Amino acid sequence: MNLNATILGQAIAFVLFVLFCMKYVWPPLMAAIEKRQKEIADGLASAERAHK
Amino acid sequence: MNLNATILGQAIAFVLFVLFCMKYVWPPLMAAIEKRQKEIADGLASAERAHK
Amino acid sequence: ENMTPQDYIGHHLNNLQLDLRTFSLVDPQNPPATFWTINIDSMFFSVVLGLLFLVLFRSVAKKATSGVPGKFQTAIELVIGFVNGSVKDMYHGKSKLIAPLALTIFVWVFLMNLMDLLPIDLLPYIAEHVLGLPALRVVPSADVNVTLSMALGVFILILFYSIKMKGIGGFTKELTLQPFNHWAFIPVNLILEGVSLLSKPVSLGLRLFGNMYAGELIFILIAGLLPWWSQWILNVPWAIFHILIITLQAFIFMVLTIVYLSMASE
Amino acid sequence: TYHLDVVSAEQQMFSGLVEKIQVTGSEGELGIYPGHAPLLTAIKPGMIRIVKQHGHEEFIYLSGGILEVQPGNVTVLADTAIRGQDLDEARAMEAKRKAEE
Amino acid sequence: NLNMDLLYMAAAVMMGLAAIGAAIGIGILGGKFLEGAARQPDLIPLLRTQFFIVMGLVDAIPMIAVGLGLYVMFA
Amino acid sequence: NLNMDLLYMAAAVMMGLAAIGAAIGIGILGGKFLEGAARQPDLIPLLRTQFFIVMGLVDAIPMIAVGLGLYVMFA
Amino acid sequence: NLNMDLLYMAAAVMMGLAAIGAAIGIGILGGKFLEGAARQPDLIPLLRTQFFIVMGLVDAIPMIAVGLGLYVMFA
Amino acid sequence: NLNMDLLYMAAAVMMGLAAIGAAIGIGILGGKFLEGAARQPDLIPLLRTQFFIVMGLVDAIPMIAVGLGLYVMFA
Amino acid sequence: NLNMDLLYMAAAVMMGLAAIGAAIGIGILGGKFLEGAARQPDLIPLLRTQFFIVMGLVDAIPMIAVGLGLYVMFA
Amino acid sequence: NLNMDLLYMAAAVMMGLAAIGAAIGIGILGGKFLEGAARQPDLIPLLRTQFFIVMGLVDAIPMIAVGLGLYVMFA
Amino acid sequence: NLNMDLLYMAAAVMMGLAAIGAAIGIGILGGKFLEGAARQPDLIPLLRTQFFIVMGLVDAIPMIAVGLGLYVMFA
Amino acid sequence: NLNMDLLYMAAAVMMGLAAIGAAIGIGILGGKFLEGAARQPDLIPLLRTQFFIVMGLVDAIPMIAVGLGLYVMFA
Amino acid sequence: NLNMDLLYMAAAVMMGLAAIGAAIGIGILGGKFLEGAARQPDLIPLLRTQFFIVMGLVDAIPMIAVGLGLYVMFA
Amino acid sequence: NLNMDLLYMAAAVMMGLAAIGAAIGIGILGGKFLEGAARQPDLIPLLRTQFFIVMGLVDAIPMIAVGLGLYVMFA
Repeated sequence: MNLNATILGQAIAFVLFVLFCMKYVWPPLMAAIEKRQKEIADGLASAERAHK
Repeated sequence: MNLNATILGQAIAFVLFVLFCMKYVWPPLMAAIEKRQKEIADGLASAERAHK
Repeated sequence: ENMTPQDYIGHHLNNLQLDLRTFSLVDPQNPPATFWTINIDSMFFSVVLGLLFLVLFRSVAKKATSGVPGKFQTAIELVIGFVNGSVKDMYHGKSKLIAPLALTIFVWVFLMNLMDLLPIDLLPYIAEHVLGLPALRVVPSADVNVTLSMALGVFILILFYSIKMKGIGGFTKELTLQPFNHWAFIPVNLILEGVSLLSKPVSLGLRLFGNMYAGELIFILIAGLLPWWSQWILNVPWAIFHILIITLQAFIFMVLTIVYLSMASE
Repeated sequence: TYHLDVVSAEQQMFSGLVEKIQVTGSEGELGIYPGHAPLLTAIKPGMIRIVKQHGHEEFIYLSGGILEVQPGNVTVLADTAIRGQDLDEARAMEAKRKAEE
Repeated sequence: NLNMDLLYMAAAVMMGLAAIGAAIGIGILGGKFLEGAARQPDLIPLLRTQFFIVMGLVDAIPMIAVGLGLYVMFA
Repeated sequence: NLNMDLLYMAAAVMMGLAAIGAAIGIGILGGKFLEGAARQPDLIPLLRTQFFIVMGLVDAIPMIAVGLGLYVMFA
Repeated sequence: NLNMDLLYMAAAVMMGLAAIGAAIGIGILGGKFLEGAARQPDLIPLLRTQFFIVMGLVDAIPMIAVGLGLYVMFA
Repeated sequence: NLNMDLLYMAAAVMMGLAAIGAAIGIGILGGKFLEGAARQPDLIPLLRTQFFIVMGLVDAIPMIAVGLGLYVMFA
Repeated sequence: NLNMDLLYMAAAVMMGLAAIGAAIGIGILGGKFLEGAARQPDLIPLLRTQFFIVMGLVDAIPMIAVGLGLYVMFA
Repeated sequence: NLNMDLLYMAAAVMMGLAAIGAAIGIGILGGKFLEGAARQPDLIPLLRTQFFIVMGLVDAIPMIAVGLGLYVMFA
Repeated sequence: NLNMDLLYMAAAVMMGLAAIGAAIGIGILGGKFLEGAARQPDLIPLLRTQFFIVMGLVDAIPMIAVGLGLYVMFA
Repeated sequence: NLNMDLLYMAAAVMMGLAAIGAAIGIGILGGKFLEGAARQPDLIPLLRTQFFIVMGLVDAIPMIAVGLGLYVMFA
Repeated sequence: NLNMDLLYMAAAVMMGLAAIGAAIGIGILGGKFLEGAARQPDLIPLLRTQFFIVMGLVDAIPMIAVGLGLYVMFA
Repeated sequence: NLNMDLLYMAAAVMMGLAAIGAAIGIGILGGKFLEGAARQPDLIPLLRTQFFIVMGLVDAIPMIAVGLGLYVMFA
């Protein structure tokens, strides 16, 4: 049998695997990061005004 | 499958990475966290006597 | 190239061992002549993954601040959030070692498993057809000896922490009286409670290995048996599922480590 | 021992600290030992058995009501007269009859 | 010789047992989810997300036994 | 003796156990669904969509196991 | 010739498992439907429809195993 | 000659499995009828009609498997 | 010879499975009768009417199985 | 010849299925009696009569199996 | 002289099935004893004597099954 | 030859069945205890001592199945 | 030579029992976890750490049987 | 000779059944543990202590069958 078909198979699969990840998995990562990052911004705002 | 000397070889590699992150990575990170947790606490604490 | 599908499949199930008596690499045919025959591919990938965690983290560990973190630093301190959040409630003693123990297990175990999604034939090609290497496979955890070395490490730690924090005088009482507590049962008691202890690390080693061994084998079969169009549509759903497995096994090993030790010492 | 109160809307029937009781719940008999689980249920008309602390066993008739339990404090919200949807519907008709007059 | 097809009988037992193990164990889990979902319907995501954790492990072991079913069918 | 008839027997046990696993698992799942319907008639078009998503996780291992038995009808 | 009895032991196990798999599965489902009916009589005309939806899925997989029950009589 | 008594032995297996399927399925169904009936006996005539519908679906699939058991016994 | 042993072994599984199927089915159905009877004892005579009627449905399928088991044992 | 050993296994398997079917069936039945009996002390004498009546139905078909077990032990 | 190979097998299968039947049956019963105890601990003396009375029946067929297991094991 | 090879088959399968019984049973009885403790924790000592009495009877039948399992392993 | 094939078979049955044992056990345990979450959604992170204390023990014995199943595959 | 595989498979059956007994016994014990936690989280630190004692017994018999399964592999 030919094996060269494995190059097309594994290339196409890995692209589509990234498409699912980027559109559904990177957003929750970045959003839990943004949600965590906000605590420093609130903490600095509340500490600045309350030192003032 | 094969019972093998890799079980000793990995014991040496594991302990050295544990020591790498224990004595040089975790104390710096967790001190920066707990020092931030304190700093934000001062903001509410300052205002706590400011109005009261 | 005379590799029949069954034979092509064989080369991915075969390791790249040394032999210390002859100081030589194993070819794809010859057997392990002795115990002293380390699996070079599993170690080589396992330590490079270890360094790219330790280097990235130590770069940020030197630089972390109480202000707004850098975005990359934010993910590091967030995974420190998950780690510290688990440690923070399941552990109650003073010990330092517990937290970095759990951290270095979680992130390093994950790194081994994340490499499995990497295309199954690609990197063995640069192994064989570039640097002249008779075999490869690209998942450290799919080789039993790494999982046993870490799980027997935790077994050492179970003995060590438990004896440290209650001594032999009570450790003997627990290991012999339980579960029926009445003095005639003691000899039969210890048999059951002994092998119960040894079943704890074994549960770590087998479960972790088996999922990543059986993970890679499906990718071996996907590559070996099928035409290109049917390789991509079968590989996509399997990647979605293997995401979930390679994360959960890292999380389970972490939690179980802390729980197993906590159960003995606290 | 636990603090029990048996009360009704008009008057408080009984109270104090108690070793245990036996009560006819809507589904069946229940015994409140010291520190029993949280509970809510309706209770049937009849005698209920009290054993007050220091063992003074007693009978209280109740025309029904609600039982609640939590480990330190327990109470029974007793009704005064036999309650039935049919009987209350009969009273509702009786009430209208007066309105006409 | 028959020997290749005796292994087909081995894989048949192993995969069928896996199919019971999978679909019963998730059917128990899914039943408690759907009954709960009718009683607590705002929070069906919060149930769903945790449900998929349990589903992951429940299917993982029958996936191995089906794998060994694939393996032994090829021998 | 029986080489071809034993692979047909291998598909018999495999196709039978696969029928059990599926049929019970979605039977339990549907039963707990019908208690939700019998209690909360305002939720039913939501609940049905949740029923199908869970049922999309129930049937997979059975649907593999029938596959290798039909492949043994190719064999 | 011995091949004939191996078809019937195959045919018996395929059909017999499939007969259990369906019969318990709809039996369980039918029990939750009846007390749902005992709770909520005006829903029973609705619940008749809902019951039959789940019945189709519980049949679908064993229907494969009985179909092969014909093909082993064909064999 | 081994053949005739194996054929009837396998046919009896197919019958015996289907008899448990039927017996347990109406047993489980029948429990939810009797305990529901005990709360409100005026429903028991209404509920009996509902019993006979649900049981009517349950005893389709086993009664086929017993009918094939008699058809294999015939010839 | 095999032929006597296969006849009585076929009969032993027919009675063995019919013994489980009926004993579990009546045991389940009876447990729901004993719970209901604790609820209200004046129902227990009314409940016996429904218990024996519904037990006749449960009994009818296993009673085929033991009749055919005995007929094939005698034949 | 084999006729001694097989008959013990023949009585052993049939006695095993009878032993399960009995002990589960009254185990289920007797459990619901203890729950119902704990509900209502007035009823425990009344309910005790019903426990024995219903138990007599469950134990019949297992007794046919263990009776035939002794008959085959002797014969 | 093979025959004692099945004589060790016949004792093992019948004791194993009786070990499941007994341990599940009183195991189910013993849980309902504990429910009744926690519901009314003044009746743990009455429910414990009752539990012993009921469990005498539950083990009876398995108690004969272990006795035949001893007989076939020694002889 | 075969008598000693099958001696391995018997003692192992007897203990496998007894390990089911002796662990399902006190798991069930374990869940009702751990619930009863969560109900009435003043009676965890009283329930635990009560629970030991019930457990000893559960174990009694399975312990003898290990006893025979080792006696066949020794002899 | 049959020595090879029957070793293949012995792994496949041992594997299927371990797959069923794990998949059902954590399915049951996970179902009560999802009931707790739907009842009490404030505590779900606390319950999550409880559910994983228990889940590892359910897996422990089935994973040993997988370890022997893979060794009898490997050797 | 083949007798070497049948003594190995004897370990395989001992392991297989013992793994189901221990897995489900721990799972039912664990499922009711979560119902205690679902009502009352302040109890769960107590309840982990009593759970581990009761779980200790659930292992006591299956762990014997585990070890003998390991020995029978080596011997």
